[PDB]
Amino acid sequence: PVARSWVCRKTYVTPRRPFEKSRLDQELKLIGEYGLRNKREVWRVKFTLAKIRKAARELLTLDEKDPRRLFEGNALLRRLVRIGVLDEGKMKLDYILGLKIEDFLERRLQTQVFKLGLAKSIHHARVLIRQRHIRVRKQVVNIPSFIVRLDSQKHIDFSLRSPYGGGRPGRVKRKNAKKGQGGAG
Amino acid sequence: NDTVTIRTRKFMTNRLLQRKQMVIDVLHPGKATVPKTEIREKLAKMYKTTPDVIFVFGFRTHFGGGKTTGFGMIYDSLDYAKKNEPKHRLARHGLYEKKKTSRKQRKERKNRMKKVRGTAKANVGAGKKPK
Amino acid sequence: VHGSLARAGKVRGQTPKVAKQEKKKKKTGRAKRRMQYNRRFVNVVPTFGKKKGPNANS
Amino acid sequence: GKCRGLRTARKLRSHRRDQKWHDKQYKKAHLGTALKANPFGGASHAKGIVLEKVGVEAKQPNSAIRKCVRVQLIKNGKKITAFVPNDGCLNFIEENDEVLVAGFGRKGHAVGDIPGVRFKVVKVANVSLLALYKGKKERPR
Amino acid sequence: QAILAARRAAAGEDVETSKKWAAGQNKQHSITKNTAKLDRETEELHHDRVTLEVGKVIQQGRQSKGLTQKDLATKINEKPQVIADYESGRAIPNNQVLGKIERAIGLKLRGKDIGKPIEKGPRAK
RNA sequence: GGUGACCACGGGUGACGGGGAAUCAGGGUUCGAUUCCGGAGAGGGAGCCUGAGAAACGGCUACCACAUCCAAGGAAGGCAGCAGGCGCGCAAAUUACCCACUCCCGACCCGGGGAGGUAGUGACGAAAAAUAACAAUACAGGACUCUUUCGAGGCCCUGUAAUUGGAAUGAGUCCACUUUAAAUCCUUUAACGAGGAUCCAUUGGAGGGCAAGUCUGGUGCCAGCAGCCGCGGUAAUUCCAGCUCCAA
Ligand SMILES: [Mg+2]
Ligand SMILES: [Mg+2]
Ligand SMILES: [Mg+2]
Ligand SMILES: [Mg+2]
Ligand SMILES: [Mg+2]
Ligand SMILES: [Mg+2]
Ligand SMILES: [Mg+2]
Repeated sequence: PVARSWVCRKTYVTPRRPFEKSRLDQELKLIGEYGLRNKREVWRVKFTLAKIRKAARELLTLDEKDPRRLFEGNALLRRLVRIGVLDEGKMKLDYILGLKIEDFLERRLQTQVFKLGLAKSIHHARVLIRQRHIRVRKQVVNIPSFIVRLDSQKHIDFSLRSPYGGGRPGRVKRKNAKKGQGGAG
Repeated sequence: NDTVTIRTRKFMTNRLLQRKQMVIDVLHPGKATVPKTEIREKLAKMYKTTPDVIFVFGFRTHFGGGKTTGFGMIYDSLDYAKKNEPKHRLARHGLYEKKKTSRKQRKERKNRMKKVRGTAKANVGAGKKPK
Repeated sequence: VHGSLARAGKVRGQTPKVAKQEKKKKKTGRAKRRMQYNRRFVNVVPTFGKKKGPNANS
Repeated sequence: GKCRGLRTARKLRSHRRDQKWHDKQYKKAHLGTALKANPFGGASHAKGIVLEKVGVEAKQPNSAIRKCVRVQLIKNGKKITAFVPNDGCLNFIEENDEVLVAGFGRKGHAVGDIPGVRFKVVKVANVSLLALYKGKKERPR
Repeated sequence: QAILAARRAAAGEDVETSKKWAAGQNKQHSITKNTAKLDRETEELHHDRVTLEVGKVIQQGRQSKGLTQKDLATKINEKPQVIADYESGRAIPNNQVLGKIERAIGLKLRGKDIGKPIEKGPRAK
């Protein structure tokens, strides 16, 4: 009677034990030195890491020579190297377990723009991302949690419409410019 | 028009529907969404066709402006177009009239003429006095 | 009833009425997540005090 | 010890389902009689009409009176006493009006110094008690 | 300060986070003393106390605002008795206590200058 | 004769079954009225005509139970269909538009379709993500710190955080375009649109578990708090207030 999907899931996992000093300080350093909004983002990214760890664990507990094991291991490796979280020289599944959260956070476009130095003060970089002044390879994207792929790391440039790529200066520019032309002549 | 271009893809020819089907995408870097009429004009001029048998709709823009993609519909004759083409597009650029009462008045009229039986005079008379 | 219910809210009756004075609107969101982190992690006070507060009135 | 044959699942299952009852929680959940003894009929909150404002003293190590109220339910109109937790809400509530009495919080069981009451009063006539206390919304005089 | 600028410049690598005495607690009156030298200290045997000139400052302060001891005590969130002592002149002066008294009172008894016609400037400069 | 302690029979079931849902070391435990499938019902029974197919109910007949109009002589009912009412309750949306899509029905390009689609209501729920950034101003206040005051930075606190101080902006009016059956929205996109950028984030705590107050002022086993330990009779770290910290 309805042509809808209902296909949805939570993108994050809550902490089991609330109010531990150590975890609180850990997430606080991660967010603050990573310029996140709230620790829901930290939970989501750690949840993604946990899911991939779960898949890798299942794959390792599966015997070698399994066509599905080989196929899925290679697929996981290729998608990680395509992401950039994996070095091309480490194609072994156990290495995936040794991976940690912070480098997955590095692949966030909000961090990558600051790393490229295109937008300083990583909080300012993220605010500029929300200000959609960047432009991806063929598009203008406003998503701080955007993950870059290896091919697109070098495809990050300011949007033409922003007063940082092409022209078209902003509305405070227009206002104060007309103000100056109305005050002097 | 100074910097506005049109590109076409997945372009195929056919004759049983006496038309050619392709998907078209339009670039307008610092411009709003492009009205359909001059796209019709551009495709007519670049396809050496009359600017009247081209029908276009479903125009949506990729995020951030510039690229805008949609479906283009070129026939060979507005005659065969009239034969096989949905009416509401002809309603958009007015060639086919479309003006009727809503389905509610239609249905109540239907029930009214259903109430009376047999007699043509009263059946059509169910719309004369009961309007 | 014993009628000793006359004292309901008595302390609410007796409390003096002092209000919320104006104060600069605190930042929210990532801005709120910024400055306490700045105040809690990268800060090296040159005094002792047996690991006091960030609200430090030791 | 315990049975450990391979062709014995029936004995194990029957014995476990026998011994399953001897815990309070499952028995009260599956007997049915506990659901019937629950005035709420299993609901989380209930509509009720206020009958009389009662003050009941607390236990011995504490020294106070507690402003509660005997409330008549609408469904299956038995009478139950519901506590109102706040400084002066007892004055906010008057006689003979609707109240969305909810559970006290610990599954049909007395709480704290209060003896014998398992119900707290919230949502008096449609404005919520908390909104009255904070003055967020007032009485609809 | 320079080191934060360098750490920003150290976007590529490095950088350490170390916390502080701080990060979570609340204590609500400050020891001005290091509490460590006092432990190491055995030689000196005297505590300065506060100058009565400051007490005069507080008194004229209160009068010009016209608040009793108790009212300013409620304001600074401390006992009336600590105010009464600080006017009396014993006071074993505490930097944060007299600092909050400075924030309350127009005069800047805090600092080397005994008083300021306005503490740190009117509407803070 | 048949079945039965391998639980027959009987009783309850707040039982429509299954695909599956929640939880997740494994094992298991609960939930599946509900869009898919099957079954059943169309107020409760009962009997039928036609029809290939009905024990049909937006078909008929009888009874019961409700229940409409009635010149009192009769006639007509079945929303567990779409809405939408009443009632019932803690608890549940609009008596909106459209056959354009999906498919169905019919003699059939051409008609119909409260199927269905669109919109409205909609902190059920889930995804993303606003509530500020940049730079300098710098200046003060500290047991600051490094020479022993003078100078600087290897630091903290607030404050001009202020002409900063001009840069970029969305939240909103708001051009058309787009979209769409027609609209709506989102996406484009001009004109406006931010310095307490007052265009304002709240909800609960701050003795233990459990993160956070030996603050102050009130109250004085009182009010009250308190999931549980317990707190509260004058000096309350537990109530009521202001301040400040913690939590999401
Ligand atoms: Mg069910
Ligand atoms: Mg079904
Ligand atoms: Mg037939
Ligand atoms: Mg039937
Ligand atoms: Mg039937
Ligand atoms: Mg805001
Ligand atoms: Mg507190």
